[PDB]
Amino acid sequence: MFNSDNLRLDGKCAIITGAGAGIGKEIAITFATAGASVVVSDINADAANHVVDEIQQLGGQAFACRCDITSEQELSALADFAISKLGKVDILVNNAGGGGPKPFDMPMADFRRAYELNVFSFFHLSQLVAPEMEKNGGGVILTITSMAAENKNINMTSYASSKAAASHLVRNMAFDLGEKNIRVNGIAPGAILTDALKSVITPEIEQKMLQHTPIRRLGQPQDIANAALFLCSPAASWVSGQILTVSGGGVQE
Amino acid sequence: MFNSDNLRLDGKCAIITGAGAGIGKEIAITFATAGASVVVSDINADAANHVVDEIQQLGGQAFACRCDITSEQELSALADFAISKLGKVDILVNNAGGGGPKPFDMPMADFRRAYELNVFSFFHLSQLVAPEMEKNGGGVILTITSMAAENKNINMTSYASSKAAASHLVRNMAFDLGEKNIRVNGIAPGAILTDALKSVITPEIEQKMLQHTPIRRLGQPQDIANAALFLCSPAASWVSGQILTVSGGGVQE
Amino acid sequence: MFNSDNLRLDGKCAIITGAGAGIGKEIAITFATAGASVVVSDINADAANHVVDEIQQLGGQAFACRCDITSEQELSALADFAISKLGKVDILVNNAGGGGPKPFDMPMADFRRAYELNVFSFFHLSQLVAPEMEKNGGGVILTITSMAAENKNINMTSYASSKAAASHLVRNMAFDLGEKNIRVNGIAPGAILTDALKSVITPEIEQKMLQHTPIRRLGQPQDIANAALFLCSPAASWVSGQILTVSGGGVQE
Amino acid sequence: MFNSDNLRLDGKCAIITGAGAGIGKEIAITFATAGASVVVSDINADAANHVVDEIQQLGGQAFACRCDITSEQELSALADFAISKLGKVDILVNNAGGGGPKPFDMPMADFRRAYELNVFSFFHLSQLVAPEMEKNGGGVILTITSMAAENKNINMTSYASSKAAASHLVRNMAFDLGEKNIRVNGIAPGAILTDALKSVITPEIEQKMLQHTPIRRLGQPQDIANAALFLCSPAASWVSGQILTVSGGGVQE
Ligand SMILES: NC(=O)c1ccc[n+]([C@@H]2O[C@H](COP(=O)([O-])OP(=O)(O)OC[C@H]3O[C@@H](n4cnc5c(N)ncnc54)[C@H](O)[C@@H]3O)[C@@H](O)[C@H]2O)c1
Ligand SMILES: NC(=O)c1ccc[n+]([C@@H]2O[C@H](COP(=O)([O-])OP(=O)(O)OC[C@H]3O[C@@H](n4cnc5c(N)ncnc54)[C@H](O)[C@@H]3O)[C@@H](O)[C@H]2O)c1
Ligand SMILES: NC(=O)c1ccc[n+]([C@@H]2O[C@H](COP(=O)([O-])OP(=O)(O)OC[C@H]3O[C@@H](n4cnc5c(N)ncnc54)[C@H](O)[C@@H]3O)[C@@H](O)[C@H]2O)c1
Ligand SMILES: NC(=O)c1ccc[n+]([C@@H]2O[C@H](COP(=O)([O-])OP(=O)(O)OC[C@H]3O[C@@H](n4cnc5c(N)ncnc54)[C@H](O)[C@@H]3O)[C@@H](O)[C@H]2O)c1
Repeated sequence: MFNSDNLRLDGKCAIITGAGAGIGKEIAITFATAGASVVVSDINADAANHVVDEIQQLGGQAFACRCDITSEQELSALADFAISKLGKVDILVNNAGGGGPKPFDMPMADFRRAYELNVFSFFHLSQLVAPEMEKNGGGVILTITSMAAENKNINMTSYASSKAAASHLVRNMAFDLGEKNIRVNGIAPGAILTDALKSVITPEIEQKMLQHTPIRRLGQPQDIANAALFLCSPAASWVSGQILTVSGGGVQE
Repeated sequence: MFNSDNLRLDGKCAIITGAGAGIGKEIAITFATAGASVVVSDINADAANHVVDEIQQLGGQAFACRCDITSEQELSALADFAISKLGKVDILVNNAGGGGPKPFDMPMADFRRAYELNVFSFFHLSQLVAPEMEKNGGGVILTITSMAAENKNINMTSYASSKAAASHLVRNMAFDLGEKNIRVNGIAPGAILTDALKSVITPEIEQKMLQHTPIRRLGQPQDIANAALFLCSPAASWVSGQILTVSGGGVQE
Repeated sequence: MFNSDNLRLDGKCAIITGAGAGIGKEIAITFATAGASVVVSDINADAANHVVDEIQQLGGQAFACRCDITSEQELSALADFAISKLGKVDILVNNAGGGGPKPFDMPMADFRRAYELNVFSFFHLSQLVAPEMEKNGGGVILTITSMAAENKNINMTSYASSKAAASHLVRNMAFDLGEKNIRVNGIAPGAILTDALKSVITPEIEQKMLQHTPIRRLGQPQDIANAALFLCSPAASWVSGQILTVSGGGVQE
Repeated sequence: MFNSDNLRLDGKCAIITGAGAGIGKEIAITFATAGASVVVSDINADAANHVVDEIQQLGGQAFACRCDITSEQELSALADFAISKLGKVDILVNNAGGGGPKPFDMPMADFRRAYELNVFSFFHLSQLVAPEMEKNGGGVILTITSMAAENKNINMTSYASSKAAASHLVRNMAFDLGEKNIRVNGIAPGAILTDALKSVITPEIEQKMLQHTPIRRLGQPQDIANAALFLCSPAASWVSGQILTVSGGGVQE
C-alpha cells in the first residue's frame, strides 16, 4: 500500500555536484524539502551559497562547498568536507558535467575534457564516497547523463562518446557496489529548459525542438528533480543499474 | 520543491488487468491507497472480489470485474464496466498476460497465444480506453512487460518475442497518443516473490537466481507497485515511452 | 588469409521468400550467381517465374513456387516442394513481410496482419526447415527485418511492433537452433530504392529522406544482397543472433 | 549479381594497429592477401616485422612500423610512415587497445589508461588519417571493440566503459566523416582463441566459456578477419555506424 514516508529522504545526507544552478539546483532544493541534509557543490561559490540560503528560507539545512569536479584534489576535499558537515553520506547525485557539440577536428584537449567532466570525476567521486556508504550499510549514487548517450548526430563525437561511457559505467558499477549494498542509477535529461536555455530560446526555436516530442512541452528542472527523488528514495530500493530518460517520449532537435 | 500531492492519484480512475494476485493485486492496493478509484479485473472473479473487499477495508473505493483479456468482447465489456462504475478513466495498468519457456517445436497455437496474452490484448484495450482518456484531457497507460524482452536464451521464442513486441509498442504508441496528452510506459520486473512462487521456492533455489543480482534479495510486489505509482503519478508527467527495469541491477536466472 | 570460395554458396540450396521482386529478387540472383540452387517463392507467380528464367539466362538453377507466406498450408507445401526440387535446404532467407504505417485506430484485423507477415510465417517456416537443416548437420536462417524495429515514430504501432518481435525472435531462436548447428541472423534495410520506390520517389523526396544519412545515397537492393551473402556464407560461420542494419549510417524520413 | 571483385581490396592501402599477433595479425594477412598494401603497426617491432615477412612470402606488399598507440607523437609518426610508404590511405583498422578486469578500487592511473588504449588513441588516429582518406575520395575506419561494451558485470568498470565509449564513437563519428565518403564501423569479437590463450586454455576451462554459446566452438582469428574484410570491402559500401558482434550467438564467460 501507499506510504508517503517511503517517498522521502528523512535523515539522509546528500552530496549534489554542480547544484548551484539548473537541474542541479532543483535536485538540491527538492531533496532538502523531502528531508535530507545537503552539501551544495559548485565552482561558482556565489551560486552555491544562494541555493543554501534559499534552502534555509524553507527550513532545510544545506552547506556550500566550492569544488571543481575535474580536480582530484577538490573531490577528496569535497568528500571530507561533506562527511564533516553532514556526518555521513547516503546519497551522491553526480549532476555536474557537460561538454557540447564539437567539430571532428577539435583539438584533443577538447576531447579529453569531456571525459574529465562526464566520466573521470564521476568515477573518482564514487570511489571516494563508496567507502562511507559501505560503512553505513548502503547508499545511492545517481548521475545525470544525457540522451546523446543513445542518439547519433553530427558534431557530437566527444559529448556523446563520454555520456555513453558514463551510462555504461552505471550498468557495471551497479555490480561492484552492489556488494556494498549501494544502488547506482542514472537519468538522461531531454531538452531541459534550465534558466539558461530559458533566456535564449525563441518561441520559434521551441517549436523546432518540440517537433519530435509526443508530450509537446520542454522539460523543467523539476521533472528531473522528481525522477531523482524517486530513484534515490526507499521506494526505489530494488532499482539499480538503470538509466531513466525523461524527455516526453521523444528527442529535441 | 518537493510536492507530495504530485506523488498521489487523488480522484484518478484506474483499470487494472490481472489484479487478483501478485503484482497486479499490489498495484491495485497501492493505487487505491494513494487516492484513486480502481477497477480490479481478472479471469478469477473470486480473486478480484477478495482484493476489492480488502481495498474497501483500507477505506479505498474499488470494483471487481471478471475479465479474460484474451477476449475482444470481454475487453470491451471491461471498458464499459469501468466507464459505468468509475465515470471516467485516467490510468490503465495492463498487468495480466504471460506465457513462459516453450520448446522450439511448440504448437503454433501456443506460440500465437503468447501474442494474445502480451500484445494483441494490450493494444486493443489501449484502443478502447484511449478515447475516454482524451476527453478527460489526458491519461497514462502502463504495461507490465518482461526482462525476456531484452534477454536471449533457450526455450524463450514466444514469450520473449511477444514481450519484445509489447515493449517496442510502448515506444511507438507514445507517439500516437502523445497528442492526446496520454503517456505510455512499461515496467520490466525481475524475479518477483509473489505468494505463489513464495511457496514453490526453496532456499536452495533462491541462492541460485540471486547469484547474479547486485542487490541480493528477490523482488517483492511492492517494488513494482512503487514504480507503477510514480510512473502513473503527476510527478512523472514528462516521462513517456520508457520501460523501467526493476531487478536489483541484475538477472535472476 | 583471403579465400574467395568462403564467400560463395557452391552446392548450397536456398529458399528465398518473396523473391519475385525487390530486395528479394536480388538476393535470389546474387545467391545463384554465387553457386547455390534456389527456390524463388512469391505470391505473384509471374514475377517468381521471371526471376527463374532470368537466373537461367545466367546459368544458375532456380525453381518457382507460388506461396502465400501467411498460409500455414502453403508454407509446408513450399518446404516439401523445396526439398524435392533441390534435394535439401541449407539456407532460408525469410524476405517477404511488410505491413506499413497505420493509425492507432486501425481495425484489429490490420494489426493482427503485420504479425502474420513479419512474425508467425517466419516462425512457422523456420520450424518446417529446421528439421531438414538439422538432418544435414547445419544451416542458416536469415530474415529481413527493418529499422522500425529500433526507431519510434507516429503511425508505426503494428509495423514497428512486429518487426521488433522478429528481431528479438532472431536473438532467441539463435539459442534453440544453435544446438542443431543452425545460425540465425537478420538484416534491417534502410530506405531501399526497390524499383517500386524508384518509380514514385521525386528528386525532392529523395533529398528529404537522405537528410539524415551520412553516406548520402539511397540504398540499392544489391546492398542488401551483399550483406545476405556474407551472412549466409561460410565466412560468417561464427556469426549468429545478429541484426545488421544497412542504412548508410543514418535513418531515412 | 554476385561480384567477387567487390569482396577484394585491390590497390587499397590499409594501416593496422596491434598487428603483430592474434586478431590484428590475421586481418593484416587476410587484407594483404585480398589485394591491399598494408602497414603493420605494433608496440612489438619484432612481431610486426615477422608478420610483414610472412605477408611478403604469400606475395603481398606490407611494411612494418613499431608504434605505441598510447603516444600522440607516435600516432602521427605512424600516419606519416604510411603516407610515406604506401602513398595514400584508404582503410584504417584500429585493432590494438585493451584493458581488462579491474577492482573497483583500481588506481585512477589504471582507469584512465583503458581510455588511452580504447578511446583517445582511436579518435586521434582517426583525426590523423581522415584528411588523407578524403583526398582519395573516401575510406573506411574500422575498430575492434568488445562485448564488454554491451554487457554488465563485476570488475569491468574501466574496460567496459571505454569500449562503450569507443562503440558509441563509431555511431557518432559516422556522421561527421560521412560527408567525406568515409564509413565507420566496428566489430565486437567474442572469445577468440589466439595463439596466447591457445596455450593458457585448458579443455576444462573451454567447456565453461562455451557453456552459453549457441555455435559451440571458440572463435578463431579468421572469423574476425572475415568480417573486417567484408566491412572494409566495397560490398559493404552502404554500411556505416554499425558494430557487428561475432561470438557464435552467445557470451563466453
Ligand atoms: N539542460 C539540458 O537540456 C541538459 C540535457 C541533457 C543533459 N544535461 C546534463 O545535466 C547535467 C547538468 O546540466 P545543466 O543543464 O544544469 O548545466 P549548467 O551548465 O546550466 O549548470 C552546471 C552547474 O554546474 C556548475 N559547474 C560547471 N562546471 C563545474 C565544475 N567543473 N565543477 C563543479 N561545478 C561545475 C555550473 O556553474 C552550474 O551551476 C550535465 O551533466 C549535463 O551534461 C543537461
Ligand atoms: N512475478 C514475476 O517474477 C514476473 C517477472 C516478469 C514479468 N512478469 C509479468 O507481470 C505480469 C503478472 O505476472 P505475475 O507472475 O505477477 O502473474 P500471475 O500469474 O500471478 O497473474 C496475475 C493475475 O492475472 C490473472 N490472469 C491470468 N490470465 C488472465 C487472463 N488471461 N485474463 C485476465 N486475467 C488473467 C491471474 O489469475 C492472476 O490473478 C505478467 O505480465 C508477467 O509477464 C512477472
Ligand atoms: N524497400 C524498403 O525500403 C524496405 C525497408 C525496410 C524493410 N523492408 C523489408 O524487406 C522485406 C521485403 O521488402 P520489399 O521492399 O522488397 O517489398 P515488396 O512489396 O516490393 O516485395 C515483396 C515481394 O514479396 C511478394 N509478397 C507479398 N506478400 C507475399 C506473401 N504474402 N507471400 C509471399 N510473397 C509475398 C511481393 O509480390 C513481392 O514480389 C519486407 O519484410 C520489408 O518489411 C523493406
Ligand atoms: N581475443 C579476444 O578474445 C578479444 C575479445 C574481445 C575484444 N578483443 C579486442 O581485440 C583487440 C586485440 O585483442 P587481442 O587479444 O587479439 O590482443 P593482443 O593482446 O594479442 O594484442 C594484439 C597486438 O597488439 C599489440 N599492442 C598492445 N599494446 C599495444 C599498444 N599500446 N600499441 C600498439 N600495439 C600494441 C600487442 O603486442 C599484440 O601484438 C583489442 O581491441 C581487444 O579489446 C579481443
